[PDB]
Amino acid sequence: AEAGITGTWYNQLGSTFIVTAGADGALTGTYESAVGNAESRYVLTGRYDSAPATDGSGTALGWTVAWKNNYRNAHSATTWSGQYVGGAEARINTQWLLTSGTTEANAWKSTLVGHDTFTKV
Amino acid sequence: AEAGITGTWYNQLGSTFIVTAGADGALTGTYESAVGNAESRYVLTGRYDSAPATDGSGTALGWTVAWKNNYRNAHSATTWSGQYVGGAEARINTQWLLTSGTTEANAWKSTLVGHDTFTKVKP
Amino acid sequence: AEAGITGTWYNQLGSTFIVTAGADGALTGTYESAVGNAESRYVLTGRYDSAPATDGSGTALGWTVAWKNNYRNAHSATTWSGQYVGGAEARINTQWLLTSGTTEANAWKSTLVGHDTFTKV
Amino acid sequence: AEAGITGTWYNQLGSTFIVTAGADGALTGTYESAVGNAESRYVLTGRYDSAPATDGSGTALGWTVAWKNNYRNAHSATTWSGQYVGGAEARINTQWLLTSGTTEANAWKSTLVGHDTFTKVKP
Ligand SMILES: O=C(O)CCCC[C@@H]1SC[C@@H]2NC(=O)N[C@@H]21
Ligand SMILES: O=C(O)CCCC[C@@H]1SC[C@@H]2NC(=O)N[C@@H]21
Ligand SMILES: O=C(O)CCCC[C@@H]1SC[C@@H]2NC(=O)N[C@@H]21
Ligand SMILES: O=C(O)CCCC[C@@H]1SC[C@@H]2NC(=O)N[C@@H]21
Repeated sequence: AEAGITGTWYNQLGSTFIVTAGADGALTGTYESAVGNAESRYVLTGRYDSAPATDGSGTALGWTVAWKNNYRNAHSATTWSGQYVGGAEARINTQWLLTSGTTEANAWKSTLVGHDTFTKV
Repeated sequence: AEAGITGTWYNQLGSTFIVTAGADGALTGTYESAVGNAESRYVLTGRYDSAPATDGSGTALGWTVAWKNNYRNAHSATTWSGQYVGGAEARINTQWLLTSGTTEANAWKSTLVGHDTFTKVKP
Repeated sequence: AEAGITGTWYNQLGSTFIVTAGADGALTGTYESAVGNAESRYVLTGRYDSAPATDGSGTALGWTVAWKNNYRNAHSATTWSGQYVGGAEARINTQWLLTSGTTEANAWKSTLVGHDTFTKV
Repeated sequence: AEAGITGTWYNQLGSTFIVTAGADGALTGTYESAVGNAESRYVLTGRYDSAPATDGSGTALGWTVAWKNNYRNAHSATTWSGQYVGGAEARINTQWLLTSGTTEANAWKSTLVGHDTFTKVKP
C-alpha cells in the first residue's frame, strides 16, 4: 500500500493530520489537535509497512507527535498505531498512547489510551 | 535531553535500540528485536518533547518501527510511548502497541499491547 | 447512575451483553461473542461506580469474562473498562484487554487491546 | 488453580489484593490501593479461566474494582487483565485500564493504562 495515505485526514474530534508517505515506508507531516493542551501545528514522523500482504488486508503504520512547538510545550507525546484501509471510503483506524512526563511518584498515571478513526471527509 | 537519549539501549527481552536525538526533537535509529517475525535491523523514527521540565520529571517521547526491511516483511508496525529518566542509571519506560494489517473481519484482534523498559549501555 | 444499565446490549461486532446492575454497584449477566474462539454464553461479573458525579458525566464500570464454559475453553479472559451514558440513545463506550495464557516465552504477545461501543439497538 | 490464586498479594506500588477463587471460576475479595483517590478497602469481583492448560502456561484472569465505598467515591473503575503463574514464587502479571466518568467532550482522556505485577505473601 502507500497508495492514498498521502493527504489531509480528519478524525472524530475534528483534528487534522496532513501526511506524505515516501515510497520507502516513511511518513512525515503535521498534526493539529482539536482538543487538549495543544495549539496550531506539530511535527509528526512515522513509518508504514509496504509492501503489505492479496487477502485485502490493511497497511500497518504508526506515527508520533511530541507536543512541543513555538506556541505550547505540553511535556507529552502521543503515538498512534493502526492500519490504513483504502477503497471508496478510506480510513486509518488507530489506537493511541499519550504519555506525559511525570515524577516517579506519578508515573503510574502517566499514560492515556484511546482510539481515533481518520477519513479524508 | 538529546545527549542523554542518544546511545545504545537494550530491554528485558534482549532487543537493541540505537538512537540519536536531534536538537529539533527528532529521533532516528535502528531497532533489532530479539523476538517475533523479525530479523536484522529495522529503521525507526520518533520525536521527544527537546525541552522537558526542572524538575525530576521524565522526558516524554515515542517512536515507530514498521517491520519491513530487505530480509523480512511482517506487515505490522509497533509504536512505543514512554518517558526517559536520565541519571547514573538512565531508563526509558514504555508501553507499546503492535498493529498487524488484517482483513476488516479480523480487525478486532489486530493490536497487541505491552510494556518494555530499556537500560542504556556505556558509552 | 445504574439507571438503565440493566438490559440486553449489542456491540458493533454483533456480540450480546445481557446484564443486571444491583443497587450496590454489582454487575452480573452473560456474554455471547459474535467473534473469536467462543460459542454460546459465558458468565460475566463486574462493578459500576454509583453514585457517579451534576456535570452530566458517564458512569464508570467494567466487567470480566473468562472464556471457558461447557462448550469451549479458550484459556483467555477479557476485561472491558468504560462508562455508561444514558439518554435517548444510551451507550456503554469501552476499551478492553484480552489476555491469553502463554508460556513465559510468549508472554510479550499475550494481550490484545480493542474498543467496543454497546447500544440496546 | 483456585488454591494457588486465593491469598494476599501486593504489587510494586504497595497496594493489597485479597482474593478467593471459587471452583466455578469466580474471584471475590477486596483491594486497597496505595495511590490515587482511594481510601480503605473496595470490593472486587472477577473470573479466571478454572481449567488452564498442562503445561507451563499461565492461567488467564481479570477483575474489576469500582472506586466507591463508604468513605470515598472517585467515580472511576479499574479492570486488571493478566495471567497467574504459580510455583514457589507465584506472580500475577497484569495490564490495567482505569476509566473515569467524564462529559462527552472529555471522553478522549477518560482512560489510563498501566501494568502491575503482584507477589503472593505466605500463607
Ligand atoms: O493535551 C496534550 O497533552 C496535547 C494534546 C493531546 C491531544 C490528543 S492526542 C490523541 C487524541 N487525538 C487527537 O486528535 N487529539 C487527542
Ligand atoms: O512479530 C512482529 O510483528 C515484529 C516483531 C515484533 C517484536 C515486538 S515489538 C514490542 C516488543 N518489544 C521488542 O523488543 N520486541 C517485541
Ligand atoms: O477468542 C477468544 O479468546 C474468545 C473470544 C474473544 C472475543 C472478543 S473479547 C473483545 C471483543 N469483543 C467481542 O464482543 N468479542 C471480542
Ligand atoms: O484514583 C482513582 O481513580 C482510584 C484509585 C486508582 C488506583 C490505581 S488502579 C491501578 C493502579 N494499581 C494500583 O494498585 N493502584 C493504581
